[PDB]
Amino acid sequence: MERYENLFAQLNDRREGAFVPFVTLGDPGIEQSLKIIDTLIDAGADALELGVPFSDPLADGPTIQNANLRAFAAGVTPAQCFEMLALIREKHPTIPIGLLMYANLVFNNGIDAFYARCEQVGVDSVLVADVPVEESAPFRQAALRHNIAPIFICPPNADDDLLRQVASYGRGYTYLLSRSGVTGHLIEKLKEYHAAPALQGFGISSPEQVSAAVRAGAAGAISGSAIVKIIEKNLASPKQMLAELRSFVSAMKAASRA
Amino acid sequence: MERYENLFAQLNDRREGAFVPFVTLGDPGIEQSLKIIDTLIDAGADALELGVPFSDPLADGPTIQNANLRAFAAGVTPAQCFEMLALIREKHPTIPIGLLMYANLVFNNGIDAFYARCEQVGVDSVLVADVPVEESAPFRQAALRHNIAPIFICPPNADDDLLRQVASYGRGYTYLLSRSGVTGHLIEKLKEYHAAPALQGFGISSPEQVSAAVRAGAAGAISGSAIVKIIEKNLASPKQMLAELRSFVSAMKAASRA
Amino acid sequence: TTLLNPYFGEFGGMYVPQILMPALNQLEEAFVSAQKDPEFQAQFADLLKNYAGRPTALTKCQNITAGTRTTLYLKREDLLHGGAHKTNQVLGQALLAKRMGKSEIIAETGAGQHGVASALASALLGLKCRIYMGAKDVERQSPNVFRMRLMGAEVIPVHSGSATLKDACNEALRDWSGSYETAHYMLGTAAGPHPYPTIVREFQRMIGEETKAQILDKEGRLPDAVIACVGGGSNAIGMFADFINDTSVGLIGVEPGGHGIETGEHGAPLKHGRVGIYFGMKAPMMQTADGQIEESYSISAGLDFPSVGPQHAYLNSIGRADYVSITDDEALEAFKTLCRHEGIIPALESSHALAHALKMMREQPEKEQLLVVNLSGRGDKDIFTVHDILKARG
Amino acid sequence: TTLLNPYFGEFGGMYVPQILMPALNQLEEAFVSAQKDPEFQAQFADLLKNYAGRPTALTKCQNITAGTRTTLYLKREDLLHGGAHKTNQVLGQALLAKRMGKSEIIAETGAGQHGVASALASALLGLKCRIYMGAKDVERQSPNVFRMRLMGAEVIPVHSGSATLKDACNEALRDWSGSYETAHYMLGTAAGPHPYPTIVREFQRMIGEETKAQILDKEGRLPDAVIACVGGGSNAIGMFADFINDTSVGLIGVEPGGHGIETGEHGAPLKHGRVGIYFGMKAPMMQTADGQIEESYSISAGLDFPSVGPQHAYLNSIGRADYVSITDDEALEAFKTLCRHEGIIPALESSHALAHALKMMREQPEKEQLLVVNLSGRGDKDIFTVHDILKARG
Ligand SMILES: O=P(O)(O)OCCNS(=O)(=O)c1ccc(OC(F)(F)F)cc1
Ligand SMILES: O=P(O)(O)OCCNS(=O)(=O)c1ccc(OC(F)(F)F)cc1
Ligand SMILES: *Cc1c(COP(=O)(O)O)cnc(C)c1O
Ligand SMILES: *Cc1c(COP(=O)(O)O)cnc(C)c1O
Ligand code: NA
Ligand code: NA
Repeated sequence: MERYENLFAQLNDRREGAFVPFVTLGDPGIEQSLKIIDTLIDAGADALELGVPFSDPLADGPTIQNANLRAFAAGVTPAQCFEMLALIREKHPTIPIGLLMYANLVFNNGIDAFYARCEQVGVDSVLVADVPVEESAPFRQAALRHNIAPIFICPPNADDDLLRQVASYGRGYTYLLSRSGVTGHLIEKLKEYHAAPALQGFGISSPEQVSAAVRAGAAGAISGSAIVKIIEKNLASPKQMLAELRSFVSAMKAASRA
Repeated sequence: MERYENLFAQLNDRREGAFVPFVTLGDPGIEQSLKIIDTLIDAGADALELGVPFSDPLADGPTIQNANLRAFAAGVTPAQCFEMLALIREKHPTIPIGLLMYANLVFNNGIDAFYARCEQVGVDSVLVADVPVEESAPFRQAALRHNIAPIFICPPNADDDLLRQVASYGRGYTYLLSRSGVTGHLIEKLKEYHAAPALQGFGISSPEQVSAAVRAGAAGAISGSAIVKIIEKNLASPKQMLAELRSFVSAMKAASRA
Repeated sequence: TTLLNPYFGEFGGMYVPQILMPALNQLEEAFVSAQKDPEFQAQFADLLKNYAGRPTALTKCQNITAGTRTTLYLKREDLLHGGAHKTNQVLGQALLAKRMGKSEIIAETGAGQHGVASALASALLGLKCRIYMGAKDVERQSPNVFRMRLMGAEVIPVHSGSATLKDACNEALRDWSGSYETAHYMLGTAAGPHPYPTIVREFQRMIGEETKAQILDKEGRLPDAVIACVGGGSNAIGMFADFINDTSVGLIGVEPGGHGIETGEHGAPLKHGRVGIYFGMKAPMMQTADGQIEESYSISAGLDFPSVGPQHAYLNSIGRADYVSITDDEALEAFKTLCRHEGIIPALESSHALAHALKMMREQPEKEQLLVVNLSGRGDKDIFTVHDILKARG
Repeated sequence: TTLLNPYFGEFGGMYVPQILMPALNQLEEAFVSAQKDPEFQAQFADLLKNYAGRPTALTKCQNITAGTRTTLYLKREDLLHGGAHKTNQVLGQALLAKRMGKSEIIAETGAGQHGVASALASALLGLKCRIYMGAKDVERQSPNVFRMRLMGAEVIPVHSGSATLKDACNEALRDWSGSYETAHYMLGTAAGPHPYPTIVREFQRMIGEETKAQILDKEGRLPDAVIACVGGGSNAIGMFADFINDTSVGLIGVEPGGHGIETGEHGAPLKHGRVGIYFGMKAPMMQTADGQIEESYSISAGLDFPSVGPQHAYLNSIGRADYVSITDDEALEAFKTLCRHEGIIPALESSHALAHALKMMREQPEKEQLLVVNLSGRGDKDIFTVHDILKARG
């Protein structure tokens, strides 16, 4: 949580939005993934959203689906992901790190044990994709006990009741869905209820979309498939992959500045 | 009818039984069949039982079933059978000739027309295998109108009622079944009811069986499969086929003499 | 003599070798006795209800008749245990066999459906079942052959003749003509020598009886016509029977037209064959000019019987029932239509009946008519056949 | 909040992305309304009776229990339209979809049985049906795929993940999470996020209700135990439901043991799996030590669901119901036994239930017991599978 607070405070003083890229840990391999992440940060990423390879990402589109597939093909496990996370935090002490998880991987060895592990490696937030606010109690409680920000999703059709819940239960940032489906007004209400700063996600793949998000009042934007697409398109060229990632991220981040 | 009467009268004067072989007309071919028949007669056959190739001989065993198959393979038709019959009668004026038919071939172009054709070529009797006494009326009537003897089958389980019917309706000879199934006391009762002389059939394949039949009071015996077996066993040797047929028939006929 | 009339007008009779007459007389007597025996009727009703699943539904098909004045119902024999109407009569015949003190069953089968029905009834009632089937059908109906053996029945291939149904029919008789003392010949359709045409009709008449009660309950009146396919005639006569005396009810039998009557490749002996004497009866049949028995062709193996039940030939002669034909393509179209519009996969045999009903509806869409089609069986077994065709046609 | 409890003890819940909650809430509300609507109940009853063929028979199997003190009855869901119990609930769900004003149906399927059921219900009720199926199952279930298309349903292969049922389950959700406004997700078993476990049980409870009335009529008392196979849990909970409050009636669920529990190749998550959160619910499941979801193995594709309905996990926890497992070989033996002794070909799925009943009988032949086995489906579809095995074994 603290890292997000500091980040948003610093960005606000510069009148700029945050650009948060998403990538699957271990895709296409442990070593290359670590290089990809360092590149994203050196390119301008304000924060990171990192997925742990899961056998059934029912909230992700084809692009992300294959990202997990490549990660599994590399033998990447949750344990190895936490080792990567520890190292990433050791290299970058201030960048907020959020995980994109699926319930079973959190519940597996105990919900409390999972959040305790997140705190130990330096994770800042956790978004459990298949846990709606209605079932969030044990997850958000465990998160808060370990100084982890529980991230809630605010759908485009969210009603007043949901907005109030997301505003009171969420921390770090409020995930604002740009649409329905899977990966591939509300803002004013959230601020009125003192919700965590909003980051728009889903479908964000161009600089103009980042500028629009910030102009709409959002604190920033999240982009995943656009990032992952660059990875699967340059699998045969690791060096070219990083070069293209740096170019895309720098362009997206530039669009968030005032 | 007349030919059977004369035959049985002549055989009785010599205190001997009749030996009647059966063969399928046109098996294995028209020409060879005619030679086979002339051989059977020259060998001692007192009368003949001749089958007209039918698509479904449900009263015949494997041996006879294949006889019809070979006949059909030769393109033998009912019309060709009647031409063969005419010639056989032209060569042998006194030997009784009986046909083994299936109802459809008799009913096909008219029952009356069929018996009229039999009379025209010189046939003496007709046994319709799938026509029981219960359905025999139109057949026996047409037969009698054309001086053809209608042959009835007397099963081994026949009751008094059946014996009386067979005795009054039959002519030429009474077909005495030695058993049930298909190709492959009663005598005293038949004589008591003045039935046509009895000829035992089915399973007759040895000289001792012919002697036994006559000794039992029967006027003779009929043998088919035993004859047909000699044909299918010597298909590749037409000359040897006739030689073996002559030997078998002469042995069977000898057994009927006093 | 006999207890019941062996003839329906000029058709029918008992044209079997003399040796088999005692077997037929015994069977007729046992049947007559059974029909007056409350205990037999109770046992038969028990099996039909609790084992076979009777009564079967009478389904109103509103989707397929949209835009027309036709109201169509389908008698669901496809929901009967076994997937076809054959089950009704094999259960009855199995009981008759036991009534006569027999513990063995002899049966013939072409497509294999009757073989499967005989096998299941025999397994249920503790009878030793032996089935004759043409070699051409054995290799062409591997699934049904395995079903028969799974149920403990002995399957015996027949290579004689054309190695088909008619050939199996003969081999079965040959066997029975020498073992009728302990074995009963379970004939598979409303044909053959008396008393089979009568027995099969009576053991299938619950189809029509149920249909009458169901249609009266649902529509308050009798159908304008009941329609059924005709291979040998059992499901049709089963539907027709109880309506024969209801003069206002039309009876329509549908024979397979194959590639078209004019092509000569069909299975419609009643309207396009010639009367002959075969399989123990006098009836219309597929035969050459010389009188040799031929085979009936149809995309549906189940409608391959080269002849037809004598009561149908009789009902036709007096004008009480009308018979028509439906081609392979018309049956295929009906099959596809029922699948997509009612979610029911009909047997290709039954599809011939449905096809004619669809024609009655489509040719005169403004004609008010209440029709019942006897859906004699389900078509899961015809999936591959229909598939290969649609494929071979692009 | 919700109208009904989403949990059965600790099991169940609504673990789906936030975007899908409105769809679940809408569905729950429509279901609750429908259950109190006489018109809805009348329409559902009409379809079940006149289209599906309910009520199904309750068959007493006297042959298989000879020499023992066991009396066995089989609830004949194999006689239901479609050949399996699945038809009951798909009809109910199709009606719910129409009640909510939706004209499109989304479904997932592994063995293809649920896909076929969804397709037939959709064709009958005029709904546009689209079905997701794992590519591995598509090429392995060609027959069912053709049946689905014949009925107008669109079949979409899934190559993601292991390309099986679980993979199809995810793809279906992804689609619905962006079209629930005009499309209803017809889940195929008594599992998944609330209210599906509840809805499916209620749309399958006529199995148990009929069984109770039938057994009371025939035996004058309740069964000592009702036995059913458990893949996802729908046919089992359908049989169990009406007996839950009858404390004297044992409830036995049978999971597939595959090659044997100790081999690790099985499909028994309830008794040998580990509780996890997947497919929108908290329930026992097949998963790795790390929490990755695995596949369930069984000779019967229909029992391949890697998890189990939450109400079953709950009934087990409180001791109201007992769950056991049956191996491939035990199921195969039961399959062969029913075929030869009762003339009924059971689905390999159902054969697991029968196998356990046979064990209860055989292990204690002098124990007086009245048992009912839910014969969830027919096994004509399993003929080849059983054949290839018997062959590969000589
Ligand atoms: O650019 P895109 O469209 O690929 O979006 C990025 C996806 N990565 S992510 O961490 O934001 C993300 C976050 C929450 C998700 O599921 C939930 F909404 F159901 F909760 C799915 C993806
Ligand atoms: O020696 P076999 O056993 O082959 O018997 C010879 C067969 N030829 S036949 O003309 O006598 C003959 C005569 C009548 C037949 O059928 C019927 F009894 F049903 F009427 C069958 C064969
Ligand atoms: C056997 C069969 C038929 C044909 O026989 P009939 O005796 O003419 O009824 C028709 N439909 C089905 C489904 C069949 O199995
Ligand atoms: C689908 C199926 C099953 C398994 O599903 P449940 O939801 O566990 O009932 C069992 N039996 C048959 C015949 C099936 O088709
Ligand atoms: Na016919
Ligand atoms: Na399971």
